[PDB]
Amino acid sequence: EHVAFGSEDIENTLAKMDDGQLDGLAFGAIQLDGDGNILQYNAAEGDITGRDPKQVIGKNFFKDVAPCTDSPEFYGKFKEGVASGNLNTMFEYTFDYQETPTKVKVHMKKALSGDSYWVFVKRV
Ligand SMILES: *C(=O)/C=C/c1ccc(O)cc1
Repeated sequence: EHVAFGSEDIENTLAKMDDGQLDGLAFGAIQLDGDGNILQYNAAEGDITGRDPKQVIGKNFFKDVAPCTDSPEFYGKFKEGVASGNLNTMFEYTFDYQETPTKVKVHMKKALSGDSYWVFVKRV
């Protein structure tokens, strides 16, 4: 899939993408509900993090999969952007739960329709 990380219209291009098309992206992509439960999780993300994309869908990202993100700097921004019903934040972060510490760039952005949220990830 020909989509760049950070692109201005990313929520339109990825809108309603199926799991197979999401696996074609150059960067990691996760879709969460407003509680943080994982709806979609692509192959590029699994290659970065080690998680198995099939097994994590349905788990809670903040409570279960990614406790290192349960902090004001990641989860706090997520829950505030959900609450305003609007979210568009980009920041670097380190993933270090049961893995070699890996620094990434994270982009969280509200998905176009409904009440869903994207978490995009690439290495830095
Ligand atoms: C910290 O616990 C980070 C964990 C993590 C980040 C991103 C993922 O896709 C999976 C786990």
